[PDB]
Amino acid sequence: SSSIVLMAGDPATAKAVVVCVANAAGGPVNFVDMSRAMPEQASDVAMFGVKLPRTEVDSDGAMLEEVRRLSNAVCDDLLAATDLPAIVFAQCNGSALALAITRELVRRSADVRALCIGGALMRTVTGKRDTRTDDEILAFLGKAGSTLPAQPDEQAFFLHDFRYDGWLADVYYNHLVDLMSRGALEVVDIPVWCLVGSEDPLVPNYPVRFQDWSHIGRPVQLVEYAGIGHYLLRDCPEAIARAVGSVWEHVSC
Ligand code: NA
Repeated sequence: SSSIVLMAGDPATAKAVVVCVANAAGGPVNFVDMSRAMPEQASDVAMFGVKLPRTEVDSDGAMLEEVRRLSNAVCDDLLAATDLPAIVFAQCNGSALALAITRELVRRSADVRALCIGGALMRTVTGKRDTRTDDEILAFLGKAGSTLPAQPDEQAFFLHDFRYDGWLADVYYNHLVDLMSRGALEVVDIPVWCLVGSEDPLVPNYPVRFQDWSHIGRPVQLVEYAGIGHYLLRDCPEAIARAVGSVWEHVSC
């Protein structure tokens, strides 16, 4: 019934915690390999994965309400589990919920010290809804290098969850763009790391656009993973665990 799951370390002995939001259509399972690397690459950091219930909602307003509910539930469970300094991690579309979680942690005066986002850039314009067909999505994801299920059952579940996560992230970022249009989005004094595979085709012009994360927090740091595409949790999970360890090192004081 908890919104989070302990995947590595032990909060009774750790020096910090990282709470992790999965890529589109993903969940804690997508972090298994990364978690297995944490004791070696990030010894002092315990790791929680966020469960994505994909609560049914009937409007953009209800989706935003759901983002708030889910982020609040994650903060509830995290702070109930640990007082340790916290790093928030997200891959790709999970960035939306990660931002919400980070902002709520800041609102609660929790000891949140960094935001680390893989394979995503800040959105500064109202987005476009996804009207592609299922075959169009699968062709696009295949070209981008995604892993895709072969069983039609798994394909249907994947496409449902992918469409849901894209809707959630579009609604949340559109909300942030609205706030920014009124000067109502406060930058938080939380450093931001943007981790990008140099061959990632979904973050165009990231060497310049990564700095847009400064609408969220500051300072902003870019780290490039040469030879890697968009799927950092699949193709260099040890490197991302190490990235979390490095963040902790940077914010440990
Ligand atoms: Na990935």
